[PDB]
Amino acid sequence: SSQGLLGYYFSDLNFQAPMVVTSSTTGDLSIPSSELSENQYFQSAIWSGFIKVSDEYTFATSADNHVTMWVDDQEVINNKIRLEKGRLYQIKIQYQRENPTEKGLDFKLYWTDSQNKKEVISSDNLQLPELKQKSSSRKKRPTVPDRDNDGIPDSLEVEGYTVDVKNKRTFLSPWILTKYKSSPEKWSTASDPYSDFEKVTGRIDKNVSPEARHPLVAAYPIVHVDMENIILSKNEDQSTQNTDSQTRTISKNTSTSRTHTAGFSNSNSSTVAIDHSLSLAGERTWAETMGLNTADTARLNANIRYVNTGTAPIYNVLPTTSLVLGKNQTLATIKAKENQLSQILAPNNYYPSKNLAPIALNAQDFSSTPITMNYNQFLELEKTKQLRLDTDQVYGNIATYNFENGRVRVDTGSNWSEVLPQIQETTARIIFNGKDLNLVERRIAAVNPSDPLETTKPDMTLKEALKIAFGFNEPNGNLQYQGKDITEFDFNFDQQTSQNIKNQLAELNATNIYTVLDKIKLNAKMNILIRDKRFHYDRNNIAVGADESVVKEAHREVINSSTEGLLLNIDKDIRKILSGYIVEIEDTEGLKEVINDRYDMLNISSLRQDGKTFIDFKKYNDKLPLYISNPNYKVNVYAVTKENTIINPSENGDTSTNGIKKILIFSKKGYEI
Ligand SMILES: [Ca+2]
Ligand SMILES: [Ca+2]
Repeated sequence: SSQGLLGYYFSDLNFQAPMVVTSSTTGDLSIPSSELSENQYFQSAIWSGFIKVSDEYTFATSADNHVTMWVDDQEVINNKIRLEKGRLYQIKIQYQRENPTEKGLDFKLYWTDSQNKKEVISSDNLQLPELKQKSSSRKKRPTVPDRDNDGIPDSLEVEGYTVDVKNKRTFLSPWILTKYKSSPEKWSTASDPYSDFEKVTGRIDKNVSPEARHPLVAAYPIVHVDMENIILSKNEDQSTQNTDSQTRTISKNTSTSRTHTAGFSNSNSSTVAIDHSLSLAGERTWAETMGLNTADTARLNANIRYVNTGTAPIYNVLPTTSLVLGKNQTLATIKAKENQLSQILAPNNYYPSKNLAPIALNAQDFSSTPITMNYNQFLELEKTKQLRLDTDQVYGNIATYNFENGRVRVDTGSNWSEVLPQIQETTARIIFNGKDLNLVERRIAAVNPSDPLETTKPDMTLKEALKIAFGFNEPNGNLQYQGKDITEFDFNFDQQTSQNIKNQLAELNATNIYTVLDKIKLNAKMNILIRDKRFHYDRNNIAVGADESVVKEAHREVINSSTEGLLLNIDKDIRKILSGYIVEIEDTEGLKEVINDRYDMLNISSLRQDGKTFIDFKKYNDKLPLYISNPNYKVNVYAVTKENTIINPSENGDTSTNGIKKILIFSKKGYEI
């Protein structure tokens, strides 16, 4: 159904002005007018492909007077020819007719066998041309200019084309739907493993991201590891003979973010934050809790998933990951067995899938290496409550389209490691956080003025890149991402990119980038980082806070209040930058009673299934509503942002909230509750 002969239909008599490129599954090579105005008249056509059958055959068409046909460079129409089973023969057909009186083309290709049965050639017999960068049994190729052999004529790639689905196939036509342009000299304009033609005609792995079906958007995996929770325990040692002692482990939830530190690194990394909120009774040190003496060792287990935030899937190799304490203390290497993956790792997805159990670093597996820390490393983890996961870019084999059989299959001859460098060298990179404040990278084909091949690509503007790579749209004068104007996001660039864009702005006599996005041209190797302006970002470009005015405004909508808590509607992005809340009762003279007065007791908010947030005053008040002794006392509630969050007791041991920088978000007298 994606298989057959490939046809080019031209409005002129001499194969210069292709109006339609499309394939036919059978010898019926017609395009009726209903699938198509002054240029619906076709004066020439070329069809290309292969035939596979053992007999003497006679070829004929419905217009033999206007046709030349070759079977492997032997002219068969301008004859019984012998064809053998199990063999592939090249087919080329040319058709020319001056001043046709009907629109479209009625054209059929027949053959007659030695029992004199004549019929339109069936689908089982016809195959597409080998539109690849190398020949396979099937070579590549009255020549349509097609310098890169992807199947799209030079002129269309340069001038602009559209693809439309008509019944059961794709018509590729000149632009007068999405307007495509691509390099006529790059089989894959994004330097990825899928051709410009494969992409736009759907002859491609169904798991490739929708946006990466544009020839100007790169299709490649981007993988990091998400750690969901951790369990720490004292290692057994040769000196301790008895193993029957009580459970003394520390179990914590963890939050992991993919990071970016703009920059030039194509490295994968994620940073893990270990929850500091109360989980065990007492206020013990981690050593005290687990009974670690100064000569003991501890180990760590965790649950993880791999995340693919890129645009193409992985099939047979997961990348290797280092788990790192502090700057460079590697605690573990995490690997998966090659060629034994339980599933695909698709774009915008996880491995294992979220409907399945995550992976335990030490699986309930005789050979799993313990993830051990010495005593000083353990104390460092307790202090920092951070780990890092550095993942390589080793992604294995690629599922490619095969023109012989019209199937996509993992090709042991094709490997992501042969493609990534060229993608990185020839594209502009944009990292955007508009999807839930998580950093998502895309790469867009962009000219490199210094590399002659890369100058054969279309100009990529900043506006178009944002539209095609991230789905920005323009409904009514103004570029937007899911309702949010582009002006709600900032632009940051690496040093070279910044100078380039500065010089462009100067050349345009433009002082504001947001009003000339359609005029700013991207170049290969640019790095652009675009972040939601509402937020404060750490050195990893993780959102960790927001200005007080933003935070206050975000808590203005109170549904209900009582001595039990607050019920509010709070934007999802704002919730992401808080560690918790502090509740206080303020008496008439201005003295304050802090109710949950501990750095590990701020986790009092929860998101209900109706999407509203409840801030629970009872949780750390011994399960009791607030006692307000005089109705003129105030109940004050403060938000604590991540960047302001205390994760350890103070140097002198104080576990209270004294001196924590907090933002007042609710204040009402007792009689107002
Ligand atoms: Ca081409
Ligand atoms: Ca091309």
